[PDB]
Amino acid sequence: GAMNSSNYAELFNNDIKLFVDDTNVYRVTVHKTFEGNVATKAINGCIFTLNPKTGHLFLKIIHTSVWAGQKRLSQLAKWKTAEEVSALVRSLPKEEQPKQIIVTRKAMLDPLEVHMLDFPNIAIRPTELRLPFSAAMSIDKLSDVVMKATEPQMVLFNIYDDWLDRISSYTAFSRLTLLLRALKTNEESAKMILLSDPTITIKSYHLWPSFTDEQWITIESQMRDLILTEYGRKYNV
Amino acid sequence: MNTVPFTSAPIEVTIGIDQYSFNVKENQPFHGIKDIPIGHVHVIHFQHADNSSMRYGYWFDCRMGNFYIQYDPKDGLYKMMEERDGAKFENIVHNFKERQMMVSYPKIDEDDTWYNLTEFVQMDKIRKIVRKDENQFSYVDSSMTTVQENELSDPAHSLNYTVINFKSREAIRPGHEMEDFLDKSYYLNTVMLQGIFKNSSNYFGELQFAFLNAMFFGNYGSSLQWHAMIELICSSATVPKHMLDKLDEILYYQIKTLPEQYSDILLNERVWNICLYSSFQKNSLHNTEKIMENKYPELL
Repeated sequence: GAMNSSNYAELFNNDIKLFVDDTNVYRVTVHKTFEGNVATKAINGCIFTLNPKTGHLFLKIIHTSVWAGQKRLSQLAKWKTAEEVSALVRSLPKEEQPKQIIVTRKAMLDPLEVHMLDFPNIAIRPTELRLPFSAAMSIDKLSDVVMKATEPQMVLFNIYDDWLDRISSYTAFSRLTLLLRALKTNEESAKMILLSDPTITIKSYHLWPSFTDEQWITIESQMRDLILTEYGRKYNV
Repeated sequence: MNTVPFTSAPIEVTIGIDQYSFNVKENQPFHGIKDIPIGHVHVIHFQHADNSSMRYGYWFDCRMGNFYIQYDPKDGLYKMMEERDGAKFENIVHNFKERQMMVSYPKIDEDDTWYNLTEFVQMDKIRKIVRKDENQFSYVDSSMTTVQENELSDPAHSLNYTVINFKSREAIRPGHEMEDFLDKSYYLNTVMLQGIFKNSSNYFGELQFAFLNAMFFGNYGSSLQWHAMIELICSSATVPKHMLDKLDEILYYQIKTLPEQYSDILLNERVWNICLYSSFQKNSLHNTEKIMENKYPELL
């Protein structure tokens, strides 16, 4: 059934699993028309498909052309997500196929179950975790490849950079979720914290800066402070 | 007008005959049911006074043979049997009628209720759902599971309803996943009607049989089948106009007959709300919507 705080270590066991987050698939700007009505303009999106043990990110870029002449786009977006995850699974060798796919939003369960009927032994699960994967488009290199795309494209990343050389996948996932929660709560302040010292750069082949172990502890503290500083505003507590 | 004689009534029992029912006392001089209308299937059903558990009964059609009921003190139930000796049977029935030891099937002349509940139900189709080929009648009870309930355990004692599963390769064409899931017309018209049932009459017969087993025996698997066959039509954007008009009539009489006090266990809130208020057919079931809103406005 549902993935929660009680079964959290399951994410880092040796059973291949993927998280699927559809919150950036269908993206729009809302604007006024000449006549004073409201209209939407789609912008490029992405499916965020992540192996939390290895950091492998399958970023399927959703080009605005896939919406052309379609109706009920927020419904279609869930089905298009499930179609592309199903296509990704079928593209992987059998020994790389996931045993479980965890969807971040319950509305993805039926679309994905129906697209994966051919894979009765892949478990499709919801989660009670509130994961900040919507903030993926606050990672500059991911936002850049999505916005520049002129056609559908899959790009592969490691969202943990080289962290697994020094830390476990539990710790790497906790660092990623803290970074993304900070970027989601106050993007400007999080990016300031990540790039305030120009002597620490992002390698060409990385997403995040090349922090030493001691620098990651300082960064992680600064992100927790940012999250509590912001919470002390929202709720006036 | 046909007769189902009883050898005796050694145990106190509530006896159902179609939508009617009568109490018989332990060792009451009761010798059966006469004036049963020819042309319809019928069901004769039992609930013992001392163990209301296991409602059970027999579907039969008096055109197919001479049937009687005899209590079996070993198996502890009223059993239907066939008498192959026409002259013995005619002689038994004449004697019991002469002594007025039989209840009369109490049909009001104006009253089409039983026809309206069994319009598409055929004994030959019942005998394929309920497999006991050596008898011309069919035993059903409260506890019997469906082939579908068994997949998700004795195969000989199962209700072989047609398996309907909205999230199944049968229901969903590769490449039409969203289309087939949100509009079940493919599944209804090609797979079920053209493929398995051959025509709407057989589909309605099974739907009507499922409802009657749900209502008369509290058979849970039958209730699931009845709602699945309603939901499959209501969830299809493309249904022939004659089938929609007939379904409205079918459901109207079923809702009319349902005991008011069993609505809570016999009606699925989600299916009826979806069918009447959200589905493609939300505006196609005028008679059904009106009786449901007036009789069961709590469920909706």
